[PDB]
Amino acid sequence: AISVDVLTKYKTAAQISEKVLAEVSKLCVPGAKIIDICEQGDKLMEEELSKVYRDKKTNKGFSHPTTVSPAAFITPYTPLRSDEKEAATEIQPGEPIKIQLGAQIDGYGTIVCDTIVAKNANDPDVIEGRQADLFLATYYANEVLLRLMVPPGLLATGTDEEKAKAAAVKPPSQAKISSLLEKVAKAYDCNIIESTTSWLFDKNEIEGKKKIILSPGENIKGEGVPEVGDVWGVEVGCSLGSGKVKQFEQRATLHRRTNNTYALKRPTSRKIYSEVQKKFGTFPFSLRQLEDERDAKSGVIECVRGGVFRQYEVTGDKDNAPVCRLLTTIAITKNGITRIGGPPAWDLSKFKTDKKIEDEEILKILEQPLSK
Repeated sequence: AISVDVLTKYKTAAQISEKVLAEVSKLCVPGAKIIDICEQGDKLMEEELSKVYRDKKTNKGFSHPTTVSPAAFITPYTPLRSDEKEAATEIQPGEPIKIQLGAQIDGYGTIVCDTIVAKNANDPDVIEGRQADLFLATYYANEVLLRLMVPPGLLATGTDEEKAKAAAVKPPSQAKISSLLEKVAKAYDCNIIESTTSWLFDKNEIEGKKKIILSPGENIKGEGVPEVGDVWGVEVGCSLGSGKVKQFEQRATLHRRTNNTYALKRPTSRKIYSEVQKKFGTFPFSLRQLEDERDAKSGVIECVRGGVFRQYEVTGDKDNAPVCRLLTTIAITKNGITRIGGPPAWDLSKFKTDKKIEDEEILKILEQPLSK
């Protein structure tokens, strides 16, 4: 069981992340410059952070930089101010924008990601066409995934014999999880984004010792099963295209410190390394967050080459089609699955399409509860 102390720190992080997410989503209007939004989000996060756990030397910070990703972007986007062309990128109207960010208290982080439609306050709320399909695929993929993560039998009802039959059912393989989510996307003629990964979280860790990898494809596979006591960053992504991923040309700015001990030779490497250890610890950060972009670009090179920073390469839809993503931080307890921190529920009434999930296996899963 997760202690009150730990659960409460995750929860403090979630409330901060959800509040910053809401403030950042309001800034995502057509014409807004992405770099301004990320900077403002990061600023908000720090303000919110300074308003809690003030007493004592309680560590705290970002679990994830504010990122704002256009239509076909998969890697969370957070560009440099000194990259003139990138830093002038503006929100395009009607595009699906991924906003992913998060906070961190005493090494317990919550990461959240919502996808919204870029628009002005007095634009219509309705989403239609294949864009409605893209969103609904992602929504239902998420609802299905979350239910596939409830440990077998935890919430089974009925006779003792039914309850025992449920608890003795093996946790679904990751291949089975994948094919079901693919089925969900297909009902909307969308595809799951290859290798979309959910990670176990732990103290100072957002890429823990268990992970679920959706539609792995080839020489890749996830390992580990969700258990009562776990906290997970649960992610789903869909594409109006094939759901294939490809490297784009924007500068990689998203990184995180690893636990590798490689000795850095270059002084700007060590300098940036120490700056990051102190501010972010082992949590993801954007190069734009560092004190000096020129130092950032110089030192990051050896840090990545040496394996002490992990670099998250810039990727986007291989077909250059729009993508949709959700990321929820959950807790698994006695009572099932609780969403500690995530995106605000979507009003399904706003989505307009003829498409519908018809597969019986999937509709049945959707009837299963997430918790008691």
